[PDB]
Amino acid sequence: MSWIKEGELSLWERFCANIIKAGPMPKHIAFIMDGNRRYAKKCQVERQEGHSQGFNKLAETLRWCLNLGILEVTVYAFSIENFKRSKSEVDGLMDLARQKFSRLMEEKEKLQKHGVCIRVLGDLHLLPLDLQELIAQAVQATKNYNKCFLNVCFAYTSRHEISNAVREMAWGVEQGLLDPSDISESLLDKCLYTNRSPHPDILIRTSGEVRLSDFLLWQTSHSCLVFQPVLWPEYTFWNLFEAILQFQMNHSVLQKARDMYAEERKRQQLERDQATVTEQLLREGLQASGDAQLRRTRLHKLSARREERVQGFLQALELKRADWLAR
Amino acid sequence: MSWIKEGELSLWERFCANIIKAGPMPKHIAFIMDGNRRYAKKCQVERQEGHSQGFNKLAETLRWCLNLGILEVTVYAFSIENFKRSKSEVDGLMDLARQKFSRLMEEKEKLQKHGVCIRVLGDLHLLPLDLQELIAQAVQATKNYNKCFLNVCFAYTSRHEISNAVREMAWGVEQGLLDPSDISESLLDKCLYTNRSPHPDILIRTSGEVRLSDFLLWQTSHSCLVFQPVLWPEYTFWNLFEAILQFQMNHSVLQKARDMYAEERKRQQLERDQATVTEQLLREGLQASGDAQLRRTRLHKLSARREERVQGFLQALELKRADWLAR
Amino acid sequence: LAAAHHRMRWRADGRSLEKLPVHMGLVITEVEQEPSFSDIASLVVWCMAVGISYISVYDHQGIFKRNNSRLMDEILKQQQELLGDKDDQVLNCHLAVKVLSPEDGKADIVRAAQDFCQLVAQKQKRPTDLDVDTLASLLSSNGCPDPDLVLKFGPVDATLGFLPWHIRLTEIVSLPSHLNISYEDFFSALRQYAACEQRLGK
Amino acid sequence: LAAAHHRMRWRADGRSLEKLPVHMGLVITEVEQEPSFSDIASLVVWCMAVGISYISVYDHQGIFKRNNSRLMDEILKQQQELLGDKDDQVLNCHLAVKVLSPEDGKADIVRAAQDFCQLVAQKQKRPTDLDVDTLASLLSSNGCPDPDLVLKFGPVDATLGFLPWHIRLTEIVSLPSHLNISYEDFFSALRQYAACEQRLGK
Ligand SMILES: CC(C)=CCC/C(C)=C\CC/C(C)=C/CSP(=O)(O)OP(=O)(O)O
Ligand SMILES: CC(C)=CCC/C(C)=C\CC/C(C)=C/CSP(=O)(O)OP(=O)(O)O
Ligand SMILES: C=C(C)CCOP(=O)(O)OP(=O)(O)O
Ligand SMILES: C=C(C)CCOP(=O)(O)OP(=O)(O)O
Ligand SMILES: [Mg+2]
Ligand SMILES: [Mg+2]
Repeated sequence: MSWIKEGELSLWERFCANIIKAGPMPKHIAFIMDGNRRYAKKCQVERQEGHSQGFNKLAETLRWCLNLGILEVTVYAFSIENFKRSKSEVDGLMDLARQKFSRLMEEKEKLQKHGVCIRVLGDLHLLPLDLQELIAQAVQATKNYNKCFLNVCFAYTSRHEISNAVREMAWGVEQGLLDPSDISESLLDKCLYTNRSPHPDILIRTSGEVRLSDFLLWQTSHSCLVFQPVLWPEYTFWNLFEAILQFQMNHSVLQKARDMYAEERKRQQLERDQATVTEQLLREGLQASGDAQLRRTRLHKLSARREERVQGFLQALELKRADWLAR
Repeated sequence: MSWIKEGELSLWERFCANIIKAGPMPKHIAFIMDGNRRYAKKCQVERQEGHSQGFNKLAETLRWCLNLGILEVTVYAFSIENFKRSKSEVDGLMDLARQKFSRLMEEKEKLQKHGVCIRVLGDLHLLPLDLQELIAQAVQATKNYNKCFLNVCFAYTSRHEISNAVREMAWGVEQGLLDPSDISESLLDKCLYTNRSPHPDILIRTSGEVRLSDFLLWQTSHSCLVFQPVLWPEYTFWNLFEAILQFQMNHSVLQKARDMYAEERKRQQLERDQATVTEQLLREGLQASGDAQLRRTRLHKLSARREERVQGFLQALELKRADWLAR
Repeated sequence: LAAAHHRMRWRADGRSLEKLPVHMGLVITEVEQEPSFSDIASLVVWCMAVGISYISVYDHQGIFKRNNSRLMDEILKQQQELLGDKDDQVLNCHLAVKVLSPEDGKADIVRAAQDFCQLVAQKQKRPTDLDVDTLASLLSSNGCPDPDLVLKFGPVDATLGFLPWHIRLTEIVSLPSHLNISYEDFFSALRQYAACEQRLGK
Repeated sequence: LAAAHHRMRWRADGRSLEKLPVHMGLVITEVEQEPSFSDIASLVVWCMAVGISYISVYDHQGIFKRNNSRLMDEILKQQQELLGDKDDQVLNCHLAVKVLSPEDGKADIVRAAQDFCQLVAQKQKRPTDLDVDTLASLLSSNGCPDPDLVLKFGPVDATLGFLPWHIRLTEIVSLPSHLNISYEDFFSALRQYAACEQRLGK
């Protein structure tokens, strides 16, 4: 009935947790909670019962994560594609969501005592107006909490998120807050729904599917990918433990690759900027280098002016995003 | 009668030498042996006697330098401008030079026992043909010795040296061994008469004049400048010691300035090359950067091809310079 | 005539599967040694032989993008030996084979965002005119289909910046190494993709 | 009318010396603090007041070349106060004052060598046509006279890359600091240059 189970780890779980916590631990784990309906059929129960147990496992898995010191979790809860299912199933899912978000506001203050921040990411205008208001309440209430973070991807796809982010930047140049040349990989990051969290360390999908189904495609480009056969309502602490173990075995090569990518992107951005400065300096008829350090000044100004327009764009984008949440 | 005096240092000279040798010592000292005629007038002797004592002091000062472990010395012995003096004085100087270079070949082998290399730099085609042959003999004989180095600037000016160096590089592009864009500060260094020695650490001029009189202008741009009032025939070990002391007090700021200059020149050369690569890449319609690392390859090739033409030019320039010395 | 039999056998293999990829991705994560170009070329030639239209070769260090001629030469060499007129063979491999590196992913989405924002600044487009499909058309993929199967070779459990936008439904099959890869191993991955069930959210 | 008396006094000072520099160089070697622009401007204004035609301001870190407007503004400010129509005053200081850095030395000789070698490559010149005078004409000095006096300020006993080619006969007078430099100190250096004997090798 609540959104986080209150239970400590058993001996073997505690013991193994202490062991792996001697190595690199994930700061952020993302889940694709897949396999509910197959689980319902395997246990000879209705599909709403499968989905209902699926939510219970989400509350259980968050307690495992908090006990493991993993304080940020993102979950795929409802895809835009899931709107294509039968009205009976979609209404069943909408009703389950109405019920848990309503119990969430009743279980408030218990959200203060643990500092849990609830973020709900997606094209939320596709949801029923009432469910939107329940979502907005929960989001507005748990803002300014910082002890842990749960991002619920509801009525979400990654392509819709990436498209909206580009629309945001296009709004920036339309308003005069951005030049088209300011658009960058780093700037698109900050226009995603997930812009207040770091990219996931691990992406876990259950049920044995080896696809991503339009989930955090931008964000998991360098995440550890763990595809586990177990059905989501049957997820155990040890499935989660196995996934973290996978991440620890991948960590050294994943971190080097993450850093080589970042270093290469900054190197190429510098080459492009120097070439821009050189093109302008080839025009005007000025020297490409010299003791006056003209190109060094124009490089600093080109960058500083870019960071200034970007910071102004982001402040306006955050004011617009708080406005819709306030109403 | 010889070109180097055989004498050890006295106690106080030895003691002070050991002291300063605990700090940075000059590897190369250049002398402007100025004041001979004023010394002749002060001692009421003929000017040839002043010049003759001037040579004796040169032989004495070289022994001081060898005892101090300063193994390379450059001296201004005769300026192209000195040809404008009276025939009586010029003939007197030419005769003194004929006599010492002739005694030098008689005192050969004693040049082997000390590995002394004699180089005579200048526009030597202005000297009498016989004196040229004496010079060429001494130079050809002491080649391949490496225990110490004396560079005698005879019929020399710096502007004539810098002009000849530029003519050499122009010869390179005429022959097809060089592109005009290969011309650089470093390349001009290697076309000077002094190209087989490092730039002087100290420039000493005697007699109280505070000018350079067209001597090692390129080479002493970052040398320690020591102008000493004493007349050259009166130079003492302690004048030399005072000059080294000046160099040691200047060394930290002189070395930082030398290095900041070198670092800045290489930085600007890299900017120019990157801009060249960018101009070519703007033409042809190719990208200014990308994962193919096209500009990184073109930068390496632009540089490697430059170093290849330069090395080929220098080998030909050294073959031509050995040919004239052989004849 | 022997090569004609092999051509038939390979085409019969591809036709026998419940479904075949139209666009195959090869992601090489092994960084111990430089990749085996002859092994990569063999995977590519098998893809063409069994009937896969497009093949994208990817490594996150850009090694294949910086050794494009070596790879094509090896592909053309083995394709000729299997298919027993070089220009048409060259053009065919250039139309079917694309060598990719990280810049083809996120950096290309950024390039498209710049192109669209430039149209907004010219009053030629509105920010609201950029839906999911218009952005898809703006990418460097153009008309080519998204990869439906990716073979990931190596010990790294990651896609490492491979067409983020295009792999929303791509099946990701993992093999331990591309070195000395066997056709049986390659075809077993095709059988796995053939057996997968795609529900598209329903 | 008070400024007219000062103008007369300064001109009478310059005319009283046995000789006056046509082109004065100011080499600042002090690197402890940033140079005092008002002190530098005062040296420059005194040079103009006593009758020196050209003044070159030099520091080996390029500080003056990167602060050209600050220096001119300070020069124009003090020149107006001493000389009691801003465009003509600005043009006059631009014709008399040149701010230099190391690139004006060796790097400019290299630029001239490139220009000449480019003519050789175009069959427009022969390597033998480059004597001492033609190279002098190729430099960025053009028609301006070489410095005959350099005032070197600071504790460094070096020229630090100041017009190597142009200082073949320049007299190098050294002062300990440009900070709070007095006119008497500046004029004593002029007296020293006035007293020097130039024999030109004879
Ligand atoms: C956030 C909240 C309060 C509720 C949402 C979270 C819950 C309980 C369920 C998610 C809904 C779906 C479709 C999960 C995918 S499993 P599936 O339906 O695809 O089953 P299958 O893969 O076909 O076996
Ligand atoms: C290398 C060799 C064997 C001989 C040459 C070295 C000797 C002995 C003399 C150098 C000749 C001159 C002109 C020295 C300058 S002093 P000055 O003539 O300018 O006298 P001044 O400055 O007028 O007092
Ligand atoms: C809420 C979730 C987990 C949506 C993704 O799972 P799907 O079941 O909808 O994706 P497909 O297997 O149909 O591709
Ligand atoms: C051989 C030498 C030392 C020539 C330089 O001294 P000079 O005496 O000829 O130079 P000036 O003082 O005449 O300028
Ligand atoms: Mg599913
Ligand atoms: Mg003299």
